[PDB]
Amino acid sequence: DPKIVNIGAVLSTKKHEQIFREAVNQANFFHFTRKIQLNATSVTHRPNAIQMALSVCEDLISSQVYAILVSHPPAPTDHLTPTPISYTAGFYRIPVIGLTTRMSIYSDKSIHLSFLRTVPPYSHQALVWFEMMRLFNWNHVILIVSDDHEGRAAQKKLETLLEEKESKADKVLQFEPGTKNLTALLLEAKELEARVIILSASEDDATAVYKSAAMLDMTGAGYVWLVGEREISGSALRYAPDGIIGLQLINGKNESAHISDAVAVVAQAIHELFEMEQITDPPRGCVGNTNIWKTGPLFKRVLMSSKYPDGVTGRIEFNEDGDRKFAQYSIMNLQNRKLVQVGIFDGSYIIQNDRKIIWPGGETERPQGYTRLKIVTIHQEPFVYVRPTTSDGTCREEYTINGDPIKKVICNGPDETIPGRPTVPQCCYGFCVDLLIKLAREMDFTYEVHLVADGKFGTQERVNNSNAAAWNGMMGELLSGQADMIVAPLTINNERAQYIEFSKPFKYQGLTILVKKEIITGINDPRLRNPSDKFIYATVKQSSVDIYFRRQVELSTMYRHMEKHNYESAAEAIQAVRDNKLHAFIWDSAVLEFEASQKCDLVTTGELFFRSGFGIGMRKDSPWKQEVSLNILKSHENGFMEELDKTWVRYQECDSRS
Amino acid sequence: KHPNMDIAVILVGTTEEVAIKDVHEKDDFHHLPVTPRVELVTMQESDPKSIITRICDLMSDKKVQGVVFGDDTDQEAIAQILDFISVQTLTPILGIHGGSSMIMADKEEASMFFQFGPSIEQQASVMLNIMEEYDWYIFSIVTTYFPGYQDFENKVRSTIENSFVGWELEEVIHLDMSLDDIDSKIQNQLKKLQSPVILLYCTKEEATYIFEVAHSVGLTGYGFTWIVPSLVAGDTDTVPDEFPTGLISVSYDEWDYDLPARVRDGIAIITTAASTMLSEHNSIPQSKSSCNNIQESRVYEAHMLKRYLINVTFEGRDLSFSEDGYQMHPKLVIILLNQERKWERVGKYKDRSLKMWPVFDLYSEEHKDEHLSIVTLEEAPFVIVEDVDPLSGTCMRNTVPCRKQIIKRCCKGFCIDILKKIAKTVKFTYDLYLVTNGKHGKKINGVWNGMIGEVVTKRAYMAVGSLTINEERSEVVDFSVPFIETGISVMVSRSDKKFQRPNDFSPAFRFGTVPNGSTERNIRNNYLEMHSYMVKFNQRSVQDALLSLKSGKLDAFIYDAAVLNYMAGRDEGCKLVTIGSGKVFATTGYGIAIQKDSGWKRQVDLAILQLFGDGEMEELEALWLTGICHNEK
Repeated sequence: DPKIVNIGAVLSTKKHEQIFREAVNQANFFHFTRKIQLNATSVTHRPNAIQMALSVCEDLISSQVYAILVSHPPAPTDHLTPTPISYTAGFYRIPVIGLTTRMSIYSDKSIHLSFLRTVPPYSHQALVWFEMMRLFNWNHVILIVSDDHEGRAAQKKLETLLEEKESKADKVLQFEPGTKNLTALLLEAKELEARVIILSASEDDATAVYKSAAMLDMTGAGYVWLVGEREISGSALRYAPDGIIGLQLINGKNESAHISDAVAVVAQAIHELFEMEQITDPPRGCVGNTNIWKTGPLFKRVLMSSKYPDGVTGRIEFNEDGDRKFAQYSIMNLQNRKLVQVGIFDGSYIIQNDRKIIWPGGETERPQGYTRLKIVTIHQEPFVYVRPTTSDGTCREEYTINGDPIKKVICNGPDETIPGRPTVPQCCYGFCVDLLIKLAREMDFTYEVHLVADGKFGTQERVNNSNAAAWNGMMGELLSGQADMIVAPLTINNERAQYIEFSKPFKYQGLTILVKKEIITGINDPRLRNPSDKFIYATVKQSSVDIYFRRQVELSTMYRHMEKHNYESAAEAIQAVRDNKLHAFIWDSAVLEFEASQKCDLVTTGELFFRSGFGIGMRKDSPWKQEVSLNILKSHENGFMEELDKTWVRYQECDSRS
Repeated sequence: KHPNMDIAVILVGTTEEVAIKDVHEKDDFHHLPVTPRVELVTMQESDPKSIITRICDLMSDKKVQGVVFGDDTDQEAIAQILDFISVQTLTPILGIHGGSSMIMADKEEASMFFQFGPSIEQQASVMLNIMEEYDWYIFSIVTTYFPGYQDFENKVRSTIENSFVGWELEEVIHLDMSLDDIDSKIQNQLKKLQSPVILLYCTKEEATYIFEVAHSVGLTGYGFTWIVPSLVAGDTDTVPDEFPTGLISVSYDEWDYDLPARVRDGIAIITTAASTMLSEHNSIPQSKSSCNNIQESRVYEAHMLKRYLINVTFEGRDLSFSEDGYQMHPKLVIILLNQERKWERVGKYKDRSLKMWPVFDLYSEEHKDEHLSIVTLEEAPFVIVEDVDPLSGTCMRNTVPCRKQIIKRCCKGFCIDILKKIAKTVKFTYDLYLVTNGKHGKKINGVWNGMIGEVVTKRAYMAVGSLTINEERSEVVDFSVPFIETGISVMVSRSDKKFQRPNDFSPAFRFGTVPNGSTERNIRNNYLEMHSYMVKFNQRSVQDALLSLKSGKLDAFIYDAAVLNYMAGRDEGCKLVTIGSGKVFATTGYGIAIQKDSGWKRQVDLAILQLFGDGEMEELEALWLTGICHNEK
């Protein structure tokens, strides 16, 4: 006996309905009609969502459809006008197949779990860009996205493509839709070194994008533009820049080819389906059924795996999201302010059409693509000095003890001089500065330095939530990117080390104690071991020494005695011993010994313990550090450091007192 | 002048045809500037077509400005449907029970929809409070592709990162119910997870399948426990027993307030929002309700209403919403599946804080298992073996029995007391015996000896004594934190390289130590000449080594610092003293053996510093360690 298995659809016009029924009949004729038969039902798009949903529940589902096809209406209303059906069929898990919805928001299985399509979304276009990026060897690009599920999805897809490679977020730029002026954001974009750009937006937004971009002359040569199908089309085409690279999906406009093919796939899927047993017909009519249709997910599973590579539209296979795979796009160029096919993209590999490549501005062939270091420091007396620039005038001609003029640079940092704390323009000169400029002559880089707002270098703290705080201080600026590189006297330790890359040590020093000479056995001093309220031993809370005390279990008892009567900064800590407020002071030698020379009223004692080194901080991801260490070593071998310590460590007046 | 609003409410289910009609809407709080006009309708079973048609049908010309939905149903989907209508109408809708109250995908911002179910984030928080209360630290999450995933995963991530405790997230699993499985792919994954406490998230229907599969996998049994959000429990009226017993989940209580009271809350919210919006703009909220045509003009203006409606208060009760449209903090109840089909309440939770009833062992020692035999050795100063009174036949007072294979010997002393306090605190029982081969561990060629051997052979779990610490033994076995300051030291009557060579000094000098010691091994490792020279000066025992020092024929003696200090304090005459301040190189302390990374471990360590934490060690030092000498101080 025959069994009539209904199918349903919503299409633009009655002619296309006839096309649908014709394709269905082709499916019936060419597959066993004795065992099973396919029947076609369809309806034109309705003015609102509601008439249509009602149409699905009444006009379609009453016919017991095993699946539904949907197409974009003649006049698009808002976007994703085939939103309701995916929900409506979805309740019963009836599979839905869109012909014309390239919209990305349907890719998430969570919200639309019945949704499949014969076209890839706009997000999947990134597959091309990565391949495009792959050929031309530009690893550095910029991404401009509108803020919505569409743009963010595109970003996720491209970044996911990049994730296989070392993750590349050269830069990413988010703007929100409907915003006529975007100028500031592009002003931010120019600063980024990478000269290639890719963008996704709506036509109206794209007009504003190109309009704003042309003002800053980013449409010029040395810059490249990669874009979505929507961007080249419409009013956006009118305001579009020359030499742009663009994409168009094949048969995107045609519902009918996709109709014949989709129905062909549906037929193959069904005929493959009825090979299985324990099947159930879909619910008859919307009315009276609160329950899903157990077969529907299975129908989806076979249908996603349904092969039939030969089709009017091209190869057919479905990704996990139900989105189509191996679709073909035609690359487009703007030559002479008109659209031309420079090449065509099919499968995983691009194909180059005979037409000459165009780049923006004049190029016969020009594949061209791809500085400033923000440096941060802290106020530490031996390796850094702070004086304000006199009025507008910059820096003093003051001279080192060996006759040389002292070098100096401008640094923006915290000022306690004003009652409120402004980030204040200042002049800073140092050992680390001379080192930095030494590198700057050696290295291609240019430098701008501002001191960190917090007097502390850094320490882990606070709580946690969406906007994690992170260790307070210049280090925190490094992860945050406020400064890309850290030049200061920073001890190098594992707790920090996992988070960031560390330059080879310029200096080697260890902790020690300062006590006045004028009348501490070891790092382990019985006198420390025999603490006294009467005999103070002082340190800075949040100083790395404190991290040594907290992290280390073995001395963990000894930490607390030190914790009492802590000082905020280095100057105050030296002063207490000088003022004789505190009998002893504990800090790493490199900062301390220079002071030991500076006064000689005070002395350093014992053996450097917690032996360590000072190095320049960088993110593990940044390769410049590879050169830095390479440079640091080169600076060590020649004795450059030895002479710099010789300059900045005076050694003039002091001796072993006893 | 007279501002009478237009409102509609619907009840589905209620287990009655002739469901209780218009029970409420009776004038309460009439003072509110707008008076409500209500039309009530009921429909028996839910459908997308029935609901859409009816709600639009009530819209008609009627022009209702608000809707409240309520259901007897367990269905997840319903909320979204009504929400969709809201998106279309811009007419506010909320729901007080069941599915509408059940969570839904993130609401479109333009759209207006509200639920009296708790926030997903809030629920996750409550699940965490529950686990913390029973101190179940280690857990995994099984989830499905249903909406709210990764709002849930993120919420758990945020809630978890902040806390101090060392909780473990073991696995997170995402499985699509769509592409339904022949593979039992869910069985194949679920089988993997070893974690005791599982959070599950899915649709009411999905939980059944996941649970049948878990029943096949063996995940529902014996020590593993499952914790669930609102959705799975739903109404709680109907419970397939496919769900395992002991299943723990949160839900809103029917008992506290009945459904009509809740509906009263909804009406109150709508009319309060109307009153506040009135107070602000003196403007009627009333709008044309008909869906079929374009949305009425100035309805676009309605956005501010949502802005007003988010937090609303009446009857001393806060209805305040969250951006998603869930109420910020509705009262919530911790519920469990009592044996058989019962859903019986366990906890109450409100606002910031949670309260739960059962004390312990909710739903052969439960806290811990097995037994530990211990080996020791007798120290000439520490660990003291004594011969028990034969007449008594068994040990007396502080003395604890220890056996030596060759006879019962009675051990008492520092190790015995420290061990005794530790046993009292961690509450376990133990067997103590004496070592035979090699005392403290000794290496000849390839193989270890001593108590360490019995620790390696698993003939001993933990080894206790005057045993010193070193890198090798720390490598092979985990050690307890040092209780006492000790190390290598010198004892003589009264780095210079005088030790390095005797031959530099024309008269022969003399110093020696006990062989097979950590001291001798350390010496051989760092300083060879000293070892090779001192082998001649090695002595049988500490009493005999003392004989070499005391009677003459030896100048200096070298040994453990604690023993040398106690011996400094205790001598028949004050003829013996320490070196310098007795400040010792190789600064170390007495540790305690354990097997490897698997052991009671940290629990021991805590116990130890609690001992000093109460100051007992100072007393024990004065009693056992303190010597009379060093009297002139």
